[PDB]
Amino acid sequence: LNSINTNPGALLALQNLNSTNTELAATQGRINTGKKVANAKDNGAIWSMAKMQS
Amino acid sequence: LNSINTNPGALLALQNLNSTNTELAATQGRINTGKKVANAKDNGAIWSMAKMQS
Amino acid sequence: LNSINTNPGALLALQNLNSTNTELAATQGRINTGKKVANAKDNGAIWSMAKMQS
Amino acid sequence: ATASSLNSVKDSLQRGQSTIDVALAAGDTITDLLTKMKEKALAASDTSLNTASFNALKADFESLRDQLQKAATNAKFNGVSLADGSTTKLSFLANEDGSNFTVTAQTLSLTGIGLTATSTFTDAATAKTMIATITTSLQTATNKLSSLGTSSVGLDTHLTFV
Amino acid sequence: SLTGIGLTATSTFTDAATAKTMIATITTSLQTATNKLSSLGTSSVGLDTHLTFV
Amino acid sequence: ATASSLNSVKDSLQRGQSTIDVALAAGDTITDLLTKMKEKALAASDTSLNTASF
Amino acid sequence: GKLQDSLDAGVGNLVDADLAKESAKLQSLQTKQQLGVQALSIANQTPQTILSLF
Amino acid sequence: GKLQDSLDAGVGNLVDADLAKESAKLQSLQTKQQLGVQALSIANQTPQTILSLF
Repeated sequence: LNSINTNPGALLALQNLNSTNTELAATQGRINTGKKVANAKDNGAIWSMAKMQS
Repeated sequence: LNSINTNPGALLALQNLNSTNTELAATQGRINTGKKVANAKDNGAIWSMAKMQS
Repeated sequence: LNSINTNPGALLALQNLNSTNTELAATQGRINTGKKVANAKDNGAIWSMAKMQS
Repeated sequence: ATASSLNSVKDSLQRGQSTIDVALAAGDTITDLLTKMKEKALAASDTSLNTASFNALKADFESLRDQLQKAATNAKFNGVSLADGSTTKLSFLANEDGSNFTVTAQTLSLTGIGLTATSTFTDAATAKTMIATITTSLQTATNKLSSLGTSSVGLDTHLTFV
Repeated sequence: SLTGIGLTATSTFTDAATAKTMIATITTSLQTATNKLSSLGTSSVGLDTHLTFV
Repeated sequence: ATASSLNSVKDSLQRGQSTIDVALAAGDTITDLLTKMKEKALAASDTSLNTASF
Repeated sequence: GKLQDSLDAGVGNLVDADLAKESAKLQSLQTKQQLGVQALSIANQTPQTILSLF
Repeated sequence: GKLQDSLDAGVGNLVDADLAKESAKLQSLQTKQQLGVQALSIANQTPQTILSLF
């Protein structure tokens, strides 16, 4: 409530900021590679289908 | 009214300050999440609506 | 007059800002569509009469 | 003594808010995995796929199912949990005389959302049925997280009242 | 490794009659390799999700 | 309380606007398909056509 | 595609914050927090004057 | 030749993302991380108000 050793609200704000940062990182990768599923991590079956089709 | 052991008015000011603190915390969380229904703790029904439609 | 809880002027400016935003959105729609009656929402009498003449 | 005893009630209420926060933190992952499994079943339902793409979607579906079971079993806060179904209910302090603040557990394990540990589709018709199966499971999961969030809100309001 | 995808270090074709079978052999090897890579990517995504939850 | 109740009203009006929007987004397809069907029936109204084109 | 765009617009209308209102609410809530802190600092001093009586 | 063209087009439809949507998603995510950093910087300061009480 009134804590000096810890501030939970700042931690929640950090979780929100980290989520926005991961979203912007995925957007940067999607922009620069030109692909929504550039690698197997993005989606396994879809990437395997794209690779076998290629 | 006269008192060294306790002062009710300081307790009332503390309650109002804690209410203002909870208000500012919910507000900054609404700003940094980009949403007014960030989770089920905000309101469960509308959030289940948003999650199902999403 | 002075109050920390409510300032009417911010609300009024926000309403004028929403109004200019809505007019700007309608203008961008008229530009990207190239038509003054892009859809039934814009103007139904001209819309239906034009769809039938076309 | 009646005033001094309320610190334990406050501690129990905020401990309950913490455990429901852990349950919601796991339920986010459970919902995302349910959405991915719904997309996998809905993609496998198409007949146009060859056997290889169908087997790949089946493998990702089983993998996300196991990940959902792991995220469900990992959701606990100092040995107690509202998501794994280990106990029907938790009773938090609310008064000087110790009357409970009930917070019924809402199971989020695969068996608690209707899926089995070995649930999977084997052909396009089974995948088409699995679309509705995963949809109903996602619906009951969102209802359970909403009930947990309402209970956490009641915990917070009762903490302010205490 | 070659042994794990059904190939061997001695794998080759002595004539076109064997190259026609090597076609399907390399196809099956590519299939199992893409499947194993998709499984590795799914495992990495699961590790990232459990990392965020932790 | 009457002011706080209005958020549900605004949410319902937004949901109704979204429903009307999806309805018109379909209705454009119904109108274009109806135009194609009128063109097809009008082309088939000719007596000069052979059985195959009809 | 229009369906998915409409569902995204609807979920956003259900969730997206009135951020322009949130800026004013933030600017007011920080002032209210500072006023509450100063009011508590004044409330703490009220019973301390008793020592002046002795 | 036509079959290889259709196969590359199908691979593109299966893996390539549309870009115009990320063209706005990028700027929105930049504004969103900026608002999140501002909200976190505001959240860091709330505990420190207690020093004024002492």
